[PDB]
Amino acid sequence: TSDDYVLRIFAIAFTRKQANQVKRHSYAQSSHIRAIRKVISEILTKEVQGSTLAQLTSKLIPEVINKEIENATKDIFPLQNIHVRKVKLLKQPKFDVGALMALHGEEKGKKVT
Amino acid sequence: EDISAMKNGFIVVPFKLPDHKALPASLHFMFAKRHQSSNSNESDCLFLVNLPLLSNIEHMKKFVGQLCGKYDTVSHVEELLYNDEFGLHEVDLSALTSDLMSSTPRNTALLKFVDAASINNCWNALKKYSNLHAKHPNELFEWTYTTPSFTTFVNFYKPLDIDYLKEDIHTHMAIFEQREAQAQEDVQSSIVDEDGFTLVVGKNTKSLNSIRKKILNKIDKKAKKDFYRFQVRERKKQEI
Amino acid sequence: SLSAGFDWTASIL
Amino acid sequence: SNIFKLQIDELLEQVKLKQKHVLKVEKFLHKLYDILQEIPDWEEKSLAEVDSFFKNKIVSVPFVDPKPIPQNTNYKFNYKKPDISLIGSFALKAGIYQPNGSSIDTLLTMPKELFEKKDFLNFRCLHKRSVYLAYLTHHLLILLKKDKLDSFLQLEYSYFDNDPLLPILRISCSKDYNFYKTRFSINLLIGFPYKVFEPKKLLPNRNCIRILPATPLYNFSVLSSSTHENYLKYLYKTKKQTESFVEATVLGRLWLQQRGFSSNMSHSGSLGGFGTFEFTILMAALLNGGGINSNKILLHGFSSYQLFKGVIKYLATMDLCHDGHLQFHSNPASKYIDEGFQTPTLFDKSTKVNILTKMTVSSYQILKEYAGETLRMLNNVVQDQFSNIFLTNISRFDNLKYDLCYDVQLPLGNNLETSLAATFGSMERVKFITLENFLAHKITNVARYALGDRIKYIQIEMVGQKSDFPITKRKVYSNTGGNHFNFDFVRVKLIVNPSECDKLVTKGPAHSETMSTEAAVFKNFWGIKSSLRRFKDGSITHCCVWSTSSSEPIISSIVNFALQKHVSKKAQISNETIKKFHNFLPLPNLPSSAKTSVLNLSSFFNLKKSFDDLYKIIFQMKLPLSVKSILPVGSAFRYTSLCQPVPFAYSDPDFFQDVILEFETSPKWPDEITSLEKAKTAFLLKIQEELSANSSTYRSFFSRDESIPYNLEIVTLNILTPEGYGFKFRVLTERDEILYLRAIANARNELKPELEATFLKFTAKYLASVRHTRTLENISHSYQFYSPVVRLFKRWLDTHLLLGHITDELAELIAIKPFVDPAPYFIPGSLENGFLKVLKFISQWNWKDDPLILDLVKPESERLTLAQYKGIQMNFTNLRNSDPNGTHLQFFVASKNDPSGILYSSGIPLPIATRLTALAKVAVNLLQTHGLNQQTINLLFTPGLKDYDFVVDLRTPIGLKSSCGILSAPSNFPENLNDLSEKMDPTYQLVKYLNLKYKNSLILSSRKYIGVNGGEKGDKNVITGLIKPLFKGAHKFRVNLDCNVKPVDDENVILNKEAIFHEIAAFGNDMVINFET
Ligand SMILES: Nc1ncnc2c1ncn2[C@@H]1O[C@H](COP(=O)(O)OP(=O)(O)OP(=O)(O)O)[C@@H](O)[C@H]1O
Ligand SMILES: [Mg+2]
Repeated sequence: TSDDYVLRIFAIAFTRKQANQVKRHSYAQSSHIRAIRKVISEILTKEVQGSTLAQLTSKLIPEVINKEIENATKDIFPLQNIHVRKVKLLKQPKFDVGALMALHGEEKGKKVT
Repeated sequence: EDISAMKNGFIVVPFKLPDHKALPASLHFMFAKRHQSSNSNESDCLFLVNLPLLSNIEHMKKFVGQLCGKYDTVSHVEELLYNDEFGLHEVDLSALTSDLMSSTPRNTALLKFVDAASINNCWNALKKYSNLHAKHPNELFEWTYTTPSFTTFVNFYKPLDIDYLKEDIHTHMAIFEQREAQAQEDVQSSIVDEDGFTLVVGKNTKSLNSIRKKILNKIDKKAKKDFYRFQVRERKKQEI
Repeated sequence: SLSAGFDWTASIL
Repeated sequence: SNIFKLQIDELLEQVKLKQKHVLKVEKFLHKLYDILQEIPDWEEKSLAEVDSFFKNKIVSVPFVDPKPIPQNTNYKFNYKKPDISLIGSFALKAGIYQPNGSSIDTLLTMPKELFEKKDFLNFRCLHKRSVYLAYLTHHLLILLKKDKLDSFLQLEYSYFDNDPLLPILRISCSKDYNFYKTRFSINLLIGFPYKVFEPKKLLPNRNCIRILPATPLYNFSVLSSSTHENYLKYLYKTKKQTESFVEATVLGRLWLQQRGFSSNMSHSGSLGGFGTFEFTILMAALLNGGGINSNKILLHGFSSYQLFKGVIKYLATMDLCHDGHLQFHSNPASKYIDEGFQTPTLFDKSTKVNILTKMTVSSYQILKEYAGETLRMLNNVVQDQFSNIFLTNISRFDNLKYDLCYDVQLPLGNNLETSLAATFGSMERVKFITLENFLAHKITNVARYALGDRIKYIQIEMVGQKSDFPITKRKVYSNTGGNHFNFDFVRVKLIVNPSECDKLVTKGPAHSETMSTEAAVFKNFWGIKSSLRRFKDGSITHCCVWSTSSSEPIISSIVNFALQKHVSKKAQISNETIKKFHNFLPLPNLPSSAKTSVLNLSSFFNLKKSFDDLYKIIFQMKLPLSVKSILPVGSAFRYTSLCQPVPFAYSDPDFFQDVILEFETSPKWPDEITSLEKAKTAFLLKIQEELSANSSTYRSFFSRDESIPYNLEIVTLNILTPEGYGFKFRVLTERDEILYLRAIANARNELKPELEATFLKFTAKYLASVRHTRTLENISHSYQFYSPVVRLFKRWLDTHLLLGHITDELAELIAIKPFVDPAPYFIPGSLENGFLKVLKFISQWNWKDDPLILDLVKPESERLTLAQYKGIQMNFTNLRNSDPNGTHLQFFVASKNDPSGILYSSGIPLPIATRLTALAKVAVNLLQTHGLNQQTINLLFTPGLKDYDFVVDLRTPIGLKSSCGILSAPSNFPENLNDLSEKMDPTYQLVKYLNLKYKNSLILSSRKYIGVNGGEKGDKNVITGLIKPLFKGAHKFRVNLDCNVKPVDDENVILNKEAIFHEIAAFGNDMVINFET
């Protein structure tokens, strides 16, 4: 991320048959899979690099990334059940208490007597 | 003050400035010349230089009307072309980006008249008006400077009327789909030349204008070094 | 006051 | 490395002393040595006889305090010919040319027969030294008259290294033997023969003043005085062995000078204690070992660069004060011991001399930071650091070098108060020979303990301390001192810790059944201010609680209370300079505004919380296209708004924050620009429609945007949150970018430069704007003081009528340079320190020839690499090749987000850019001439207005300070949103429109923020103008003239100066009041 949070994302997609498709199966040729995989990797890298970790999580909740993948790969081959399957946090920067408090939106004690 | 005309032919047309408290006989001078052009829309026009700030047509309607009374001339001003006081309309961004919906100096404007009988009447009026400054500066006309248009410009932080905006977006769009729809039909309608050549149009193309721009925007690897007898002789020559 | 003559030739640099 | 090496050679020859002066001085002191030999011998005399001998003489014996009294001075005095020698840098031939001048150290050894074995007790040896020096000055004076050299020689006493126990005679030449042009001064050092006193008796732990406490300072002075030629012999050997010794030595000397380091004493208060000698000795100790395994850290084959790097690396990493100390043998490999003496120690077993006794603990810590800081620049490969390391002086201003400065006026200052002087006592005289030594430590220990973690480094300076006195006097005479204390007043300089500088409560030792030693001292130190308190986690600890203020930091309160309680109840502590800067920041009209610290961003977070509420509402709505993301890009989202957000304060220019709303990619977007913008507006209408119905508590209205030239169809939706905040929404579409590029390609060749400018503004608002707010927000949390200094800097620009042309983003990028690139200084830790550093940078920034490029990264990735760094450099050279004079572009600000460098600095008129630097140069010059004081700050923030050709005065109908959220106030939005304009300042828009019409002739400026810089009521604003030199004079009448002019001849016209006022006046209507031309 832009916060120096190294993370690993996993995406999963499936092929679907068209409305008028008659063939039992909807397999995709290996060329289409490689093209789709190339498109997915580009989008996942672009979104993460151009965003913070807090912003990235804000993207995951509405699942806008899945909709972005669907439009990009629409011309290649129709797809269904596109999801960001998993997110791993490999490395973290030096801890910053100031940034953490800002994300969560100091206190004097009580005299003991 | 004795100056009436610049020898290049621009007639000086003085005006009296308004009286404002912060400014306790200051004059602003316009320079005018008859404009000649074969273009119809530019015909019957009067070239004007050093216009007052934010000079719309209504102002010139006042000035000509004031001139008409004092010289009993019949002059009617049609429209004031090419008034770009801040340079906002120097370039038409709509024209550059597409042909649909847009088929298309500074501190100066063209003042068009209704007819040739009116413009020459004003020009005869303007020369006499120029003579006044040398003799009787008191009677020089005053630039009112305030009009309903001027109030709208002054009120910068005015919310737009939502009712007006909705209608404008509706009419502007509805024209647009009609223009795109017509364009897409023309390209994908089997265009054939007068002499039997069918134009090639790719699927998803929407405008013939786009085709023309795409055109404007846009053996050695198969050669063998050693295939012929003369080639190997050449290789043999350089080998020794 | 903090006054500096206006330079148009970038002579200050 | 080759570039660095050639730079080193260029520096060395520049500072190389001219060889002619060496012969000139060598001609003189060579003759001087003859005069000294001429001085006759002398007989045994007690104090009674020598007093009578010197009773009538112009010379006076400079006896060291306490002066020898008849009872204790039973020992007699004698003089004999000295064993003359030359020492110092000149002996090693390592000196450089110094404009202020250098010193030639001449040593006179007192013959051993003059001493006794136990003369190092009770200042016996020092008093013998004093008369030996006084006798020399007497006979030298008459011989100087005899040879007729007295005409151009001035003689005066002084202290060696500001050591009160070691007075010395200084010979200087005023304007054949006249060496004034050489810029040298001969110093006569009267040392002792080697090994006269058993050095074991003189160890730092031992004592030599009977009263038992150790006497490190007194032991050092006698022992070091007995070891001078031995160290010269030590350094001479090392110079022969390694060929690059002298080159390394001058590099250290140059580095030390720039940081304000000297060999002079530090216990008195001045920063120093490492000079060239200590740098030279330490390098020698490293050349024969240095590692824990006694392995050599420096090799004789190392070059100048390598030798300098090792010593800097040695200082930066290994600790010599608290845990660990380095021992070596001058006469045996140097080994680093892990044990420490709790003081800077570089022990010499051969001589039993600690070379760092003159060093205080506080000053040692500062060097370790400086050595460590440079080691980072030295390892830096992307950027050259030669100039920062060696060719930049950071000691010129204490404010730039130190975050906070408190000057403490001690009471009764022709002697210190009896209670204060009584605190000195006999015991601390043994430990600390002079009161200035004692008081400097007393301030440091109480101040250090009181502030604790709130500060990193502390320095105590005795202002106005002298080290030279005339021959007729015995001791230094200070005007305030009266021979009692050699200082006027003491100043406390601090390097605060932004993370914990503003903690409300000072945590202390935890509660226990039996009060521990740490708990006891904490309670005793703070007295009534001490208290035992409990917290939410359940811990019971001794802590004292303070109160935050918006005018001063907490540290000001602590030092005042701490110093007064322990030092003297009559002490006067005052730092008004920081107070003025704090007040200049606008004070928000929020609850408890005065008690908020300037580091508190609670107001900004409240705006974000309100945005989050609207943020949820927008997504859950149903639209033809799903919302890709909502990205806030307003000023307040990056903690840069000049005045903090205030609910319902809609008069502030920064009230309506921009937010970029982006939809999912679709192929149905219009292909024509005006249709695309109206398509975006159609989406905004539905957002307003559903928002109005479902959430009626939100109010909304539509406003037009014209910032992008020629794109007149932009419409932005303004949402008035119920919390009391306003947000401006604009739609970003992927087709939008390529449409602009299409315009540039289809544009005619002469218009292409114009269209790219339109694209440049669009990317600055939509594309680059998102990146800038993202990076600046995240970075700001590490740089706590960045938000106040940038706001105050923007306040400074507005007073001088510059923000009208300087886009905001350029202002942040200039103001962040002291933080991301703090070298050679430290990261700013105070509002006063940070702001002045910004002015210093602009003053010395030659934007014609030097680009500004920043690594927007948190403190030590996204750091610029060598390839990227060179790429931006190549961009600047390409631009300057086309624009050498810099007319089109002035400031080249680039970074990862903006590698082009012209994104945020295009369109600034040249007079404005020069004016910015011109003001900065005057500001630094003003500070140099007059020190930082209340008058100087006011002159800094007061605008001249006299340079401008004509000045126009405007007043608003109603005071806008209350509605701007500024506390010297609306609580709801107007029912009819047309009423909002009634409480707005339109003069900013007038200037923008006036600039467009009179771009060719005039440059008009105004104050963007009227509530802050518009007087008490915030209703007064001023429009200032500049006539270009061309149209200032008469011009021939042409159609392309493009200016309002008045004829003088048939083809001569002049700028119609009076009419333009009528034009400017009538825009104001009631606003304009008075004109000045
Ligand atoms: N910290 C010290 N410990 C021991 N001896 C010292 C110390 N500082 C100075 N001396 C002695 O004093 C002599 C002169 O000291 P001084 O500081 O003038 O040397 P320098 O580095 O040659 O000076 P300069 O910067 O004037 O060229 C040194 O040769 C050494 O004999
Ligand atoms: Mg010296």
